[PDB]
Amino acid sequence: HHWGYGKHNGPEHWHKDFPIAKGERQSPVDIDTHTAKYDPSLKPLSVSYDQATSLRILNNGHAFNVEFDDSQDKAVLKGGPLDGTYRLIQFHFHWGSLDGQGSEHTVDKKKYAAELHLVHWNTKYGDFGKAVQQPDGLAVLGIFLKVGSAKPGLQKVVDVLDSIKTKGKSADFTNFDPRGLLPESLDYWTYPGSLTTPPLLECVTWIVLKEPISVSSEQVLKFRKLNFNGEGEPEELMVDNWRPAQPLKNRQIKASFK
Ligand SMILES: N#Cc1ccc(N(Cc2ccc(OS(N)(=O)=O)cc2)n2cnnc2)cc1
Ligand SMILES: [Zn+2]
Ligand SMILES: [Zn+2]
Repeated sequence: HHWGYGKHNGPEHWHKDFPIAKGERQSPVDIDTHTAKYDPSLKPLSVSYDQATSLRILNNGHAFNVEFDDSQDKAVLKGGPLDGTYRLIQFHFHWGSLDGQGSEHTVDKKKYAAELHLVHWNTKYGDFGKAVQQPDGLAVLGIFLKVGSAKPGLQKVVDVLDSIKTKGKSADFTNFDPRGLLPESLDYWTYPGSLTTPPLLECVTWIVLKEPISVSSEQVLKFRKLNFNGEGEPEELMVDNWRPAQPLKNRQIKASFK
């Protein structure tokens, strides 16, 4: 009974295998703009992706991930609420069965069509495996996707999905520049959280951008043609792979903007 996003192995059942699911700093959360607090101490985000080296794209049964070479201090994230440098290791999306839902975080209860997660790990811990065991081991940059004009930089990603439809499938995906997935502005909200899928470790400093990126309905539609299952098996479309908003508890969401 491996976890999943189904009615019988989904988010509501996760706590049985991973007790931390009911922890003090679980993600995602709803960002209440009536209560978010502007912190003038927050520094601007520093994103250096010019040396980004993508390797491949894979369907792991939970979503599709684009993996990067994090061997050298190439693509790193710093500044903002972070101390030290964080290396980019991979990115993936979460989306819905319809345009009206799909994002994990919400803003004043508003859901977006999808959410992009760029995962980075703190270099002071040596590797990703050790970083996940620390409260400040990871930094995930969350970007909302709204349906509108097409996003040029996302087309390369969308076109290759046809060849990785089933779980276990992957393809070489070199020379992809993640800079084409970023919005114009880097204003953001931040709070201490967790991974949104099991093991649900509370090792993440969440950085959610205020400005969403626009993608065409044609682009997001291709996300919905992927499958959770492996080739030669009962077909089960990959849709609604998002976790519902969790209790904020005693946490405060800070804003880098007024
Ligand atoms: N300990 C541990 C551990 C850490 C990450 C794992 N991941 C990738 C992943 C990254 C971020 C994430 O969090 S999120 N969604 O970005 O909030 C969810 C999953 N994985 C899944 N299948 N293959 C790899 C698996 C085990
Ligand atoms: Zn108000
Ligand atoms: Zn994610």
